[PDB]
Amino acid sequence: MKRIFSLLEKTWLGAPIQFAWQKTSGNYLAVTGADYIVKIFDRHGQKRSEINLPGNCVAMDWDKDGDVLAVIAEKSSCIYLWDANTNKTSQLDNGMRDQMSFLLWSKVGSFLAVGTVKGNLLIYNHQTSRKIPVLGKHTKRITCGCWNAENLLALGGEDKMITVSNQEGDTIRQTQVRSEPSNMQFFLMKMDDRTSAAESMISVVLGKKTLFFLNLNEPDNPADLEFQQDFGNIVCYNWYGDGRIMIGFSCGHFVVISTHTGELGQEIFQARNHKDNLTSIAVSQTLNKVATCGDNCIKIQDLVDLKDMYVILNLDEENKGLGTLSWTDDGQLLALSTQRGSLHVFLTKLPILGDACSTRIAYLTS
Repeated sequence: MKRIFSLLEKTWLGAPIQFAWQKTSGNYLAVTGADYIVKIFDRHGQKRSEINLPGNCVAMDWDKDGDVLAVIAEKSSCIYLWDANTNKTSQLDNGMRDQMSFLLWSKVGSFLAVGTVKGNLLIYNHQTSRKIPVLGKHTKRITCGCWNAENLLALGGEDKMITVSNQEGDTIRQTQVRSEPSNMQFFLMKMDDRTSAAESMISVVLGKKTLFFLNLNEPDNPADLEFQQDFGNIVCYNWYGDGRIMIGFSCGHFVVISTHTGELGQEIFQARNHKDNLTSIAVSQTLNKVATCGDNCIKIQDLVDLKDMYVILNLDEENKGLGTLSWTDDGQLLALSTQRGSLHVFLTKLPILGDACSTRIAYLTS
């Protein structure tokens, strides 16, 4: 495994950078820093597009197609819609004019959910280009959210309350939680009956220390999980397998827990991959492997054998402080951000093209 290219901008230096790969294609990568400019690069390492912003950028995300990317900025009520097919940037006005904080896409449909600190919510239908405003979704700052296979929008406010609704904006379930929700994700439970194929129950991280499960089927029995205080604060968690959660901590310890009935929160295997700190964890189904970055080192291990050590990389001292690890939908490219504003792209997977005439051979390296 070899790194393809490193992105280092002087403006990005000294400040964290947020990056997002195009979904299902990985052709475009949008990276932002503290310069109010979001740059979209190709897989070659060269710039493809640039977006100017009037305020600090928040985050990026991509739909199933990946053609439509919304660029967002703080202290602004306009969304910069960028079309990858023509690489053209236009401005969309929501008309609600609030402290916009959160941007997300529907994981199946072309629905764009936008939320503000004031709690106002808007749903944008790209197929019909229709705007549906829903007011009073939350009474405090919205943290994050998730979408299911049936286009159900889940949201969680800093007032410690979670709203689950449909794509039409009608509130379906309202639940109270002990701490501030973070990292909401939809997923499908696998019981003995395969007739249920809809993602219904939501896993969230409260206070970066506890795990909470809210079930739409049984809202009267929420599930709570608590981890050891020695591990620290929850950085990020990923879903893989038939209901398996891999949770990373600030002390370099990862916990794998199954979600089968009667075994929720039961640890599978835990180890101290990073001696001091773990920065991020990325799980790839196509690679079927997990890459954990921390202490300026990246360890990629097979998901089948978590104890097996596949790829070890020791980063340079100039990359002190890492950000997040993100994998393209095909698992071909893995990108890592740094707290100082430097990005790295690694060729984790690549199609196997090769031939041989006599003893001479040729093979696809990058």
